[PDB]
Amino acid sequence: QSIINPDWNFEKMGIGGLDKEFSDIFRRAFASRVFPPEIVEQMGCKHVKGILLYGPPGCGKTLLARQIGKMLNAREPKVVNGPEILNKYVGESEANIRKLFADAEEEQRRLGANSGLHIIIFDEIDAICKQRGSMAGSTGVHDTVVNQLLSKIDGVEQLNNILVIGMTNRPDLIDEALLRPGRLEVKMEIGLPDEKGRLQILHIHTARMRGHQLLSADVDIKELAVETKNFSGAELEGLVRAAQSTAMNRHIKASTKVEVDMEKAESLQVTRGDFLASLENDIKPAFGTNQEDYASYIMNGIIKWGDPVTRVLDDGELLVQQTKNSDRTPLVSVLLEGPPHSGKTALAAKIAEESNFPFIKICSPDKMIGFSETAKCQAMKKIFDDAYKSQLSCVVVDDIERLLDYVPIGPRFSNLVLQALLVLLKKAPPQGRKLLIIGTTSRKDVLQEMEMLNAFSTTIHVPNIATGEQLLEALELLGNFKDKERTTIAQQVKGKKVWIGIKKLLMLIEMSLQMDPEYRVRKFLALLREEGASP
Amino acid sequence: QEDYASYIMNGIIKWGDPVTRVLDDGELLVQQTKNSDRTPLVSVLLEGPPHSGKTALAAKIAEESNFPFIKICSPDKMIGFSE
Amino acid sequence: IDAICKQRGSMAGSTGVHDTVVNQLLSKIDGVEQLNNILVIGMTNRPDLIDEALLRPGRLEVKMEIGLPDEKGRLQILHIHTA
Ligand SMILES: Nc1ncnc2c1ncn2[C@@H]1O[C@H](COP(=O)(O)OP(=O)(O)OP(=O)(O)O)[C@@H](O)[C@H]1O
Ligand SMILES: Nc1ncnc2c1ncn2[C@@H]1O[C@H](COP(=O)(O)OP(=O)(O)OP(=O)(O)O)[C@@H](O)[C@H]1O
Ligand SMILES: Nc1ncnc2c1ncn2[C@@H]1O[C@H](COP(=O)(O)OP(=O)(O)OP(=O)(O)O)[C@@H](O)[C@H]1O
Repeated sequence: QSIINPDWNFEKMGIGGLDKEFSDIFRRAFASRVFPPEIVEQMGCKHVKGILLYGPPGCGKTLLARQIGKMLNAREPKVVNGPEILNKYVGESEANIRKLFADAEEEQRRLGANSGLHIIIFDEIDAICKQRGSMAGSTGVHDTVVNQLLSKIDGVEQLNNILVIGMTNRPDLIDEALLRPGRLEVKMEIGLPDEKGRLQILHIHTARMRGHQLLSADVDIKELAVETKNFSGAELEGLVRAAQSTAMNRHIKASTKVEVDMEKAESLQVTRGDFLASLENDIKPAFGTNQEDYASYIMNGIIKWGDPVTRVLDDGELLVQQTKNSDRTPLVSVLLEGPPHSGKTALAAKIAEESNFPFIKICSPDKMIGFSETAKCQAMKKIFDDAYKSQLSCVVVDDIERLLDYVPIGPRFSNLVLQALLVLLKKAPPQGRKLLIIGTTSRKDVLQEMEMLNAFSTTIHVPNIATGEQLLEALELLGNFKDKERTTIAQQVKGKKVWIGIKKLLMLIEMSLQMDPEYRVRKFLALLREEGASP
Repeated sequence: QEDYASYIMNGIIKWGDPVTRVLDDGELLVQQTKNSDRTPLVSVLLEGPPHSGKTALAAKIAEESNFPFIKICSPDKMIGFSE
Repeated sequence: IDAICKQRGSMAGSTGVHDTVVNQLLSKIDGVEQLNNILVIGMTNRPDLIDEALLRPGRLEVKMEIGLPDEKGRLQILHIHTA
């Protein structure tokens, strides 16, 4: 009797974007159980009896496990859902574990080489397979169970009709001894799909629904696939479900009571509008970008009041192009510096947005109020680790000076964060990927003295307003003072020089605007004069 | 109103122009924060020689704000607290 | 053997049976009575955690340390498996 079911077919499986992993798993697990036993005996080998999987949440682990379990024409697979074998009475946990393998042992001793096949699923293997303490005083809560499992999987007796599978999210906590090639040999990683993977996933989760004419011709599947970038597997299904629900909700109503129409429900259709709506406000990707942060950092937009803003943007674009289409330098960093209130964070955010990378994350101290240095180091480590799971990335560090906890008195600061950032600004990403880091600051000399400028590859300068003409141009662009007052103000500022940042100009304008209609110009001039220059 | 009754122990007496000047500059900031849209956050710092009566004027300005939420954070409710 | 045999006076969390087990094994392996047809073999990954009283001469004398082979060993290992 063949191991595989007579009618099994790959297309019925319903899996997309994991062809290579499935092929390798098949090759390493089942290839030896397909040809007649004579050749297998001649080669004198033993079948593998272990598998493992891991990855980030929502990638299709349980689905693959269940599919592989169903793919075999044998007994019904057992199941264990995390700590479901623990017990309070002494020694019962080990007896429970042993009970699982009794059937396989009996089968082997009875029928020998023609025995059947059995499967098991230690789902959440991490729950009861933590590393042994290996030290007196650190007795583990679950140690006898681990020892019993290790003994049974490969002990004084041999078995060749078993197969174990595991799934977890922390592959670095499993006991070391349980990962040698004799017990758990084949282990694979499940990652985020690619464009073709997303297309396949959307196609599989739509084929059926197209059977009964439930799709208008306005749905361009290729456009929908290309639009959604770096989406986990589950989120595509979530989007489709939400779109279907919102499309169906229009025919139904309720409010005071509940009722349903019967003359319109037979012409149900789903169009691209509902899809768009939901895509916008329904599913919030986890490894992507959203306009909320940009709206929070670009609150007042960007205005081209002179030449430097264009040069800065061009330099940013050049750096982005270099990192994107280069291979000898997979790590380039740029440091933005300038006087206070010069408006430097907004330019960084604009560059990051316009870069058009799949993944963008902003690490700012706003979310770390009152933390201890250990928490800050952990957060930075987590963010940088997360940034290592994409073919293109970009990270922005905001207000470095406030991150180091600097204070001129003493001076004082936190050394651990500085050491972590210094080590973390030279760690090349995993081979075959790219990265880009953009920083900001308001005190260049301090960093130059702490021996930090040898870690950054370049540097840009963001100046202030330098001449009355640029101030007048900015005022006109904002559109607050009209021509009549513009002439009077210009007649004054034109014959001198100014030194102010745009943010301070906005605040000054706002403060001035609160006075009487015909007293605004005088107070504005007085405030501008009192501001001073202080070169 | 208990907090205001506590931090203002003897009311306010106008002994000269500076009191009027301060109370008139406070309302300007209040109106700016209430009517503006390009600046949702505004801050002001009061300073003067010791024993000049700053807290009283601050409390009076806050009360005259007429805002629907006024909480005063003082250092006398955390005696013995750690950082 | 490490699972059952540990240093006496450590695992005291409702230890209904563990120290009694180890004491009984100590007594049985070599007590007032003597035998001449018993042979005890033990495999462990943590040599330094076993009880010293079980390491005395007459109970467990032979102690061998299995290590990684060398080039010659690798040669023999790969020759045996492919014959
Ligand atoms: N390639 C895929 N094609 C279709 N559906 C997929 C795919 N990958 C994952 N899924 C979806 O995964 C869902 C089941 O959740 P899943 O088992 O993937 O979560 P998980 O990764 O196991 O999460 P956890 O981290 O908690 O273990 C199903 O709805 C299934 O449609
Ligand atoms: N053309 C422009 N260039 C720069 N900033 C602009 C421009 N137009 C408007 N702005 C405003 O300038 C503000 C400057 O940003 P932000 O408030 O972070 O100040 P900053 O001076 O960069 O920071 P810091 O106070 O840390 O020195 C941005 O919020 C943006 O709204
Ligand atoms: N017009 C006034 N302006 C200010 N304070 C006044 C006025 N009239 C009376 N006072 C009294 O001033 C006192 C000031 O008390 P408070 O402890 O707040 O002083 P302070 O000088 O602001 O504080 P500190 O002692 O911390 O320097 C109030 O108790 C109030 O009784």
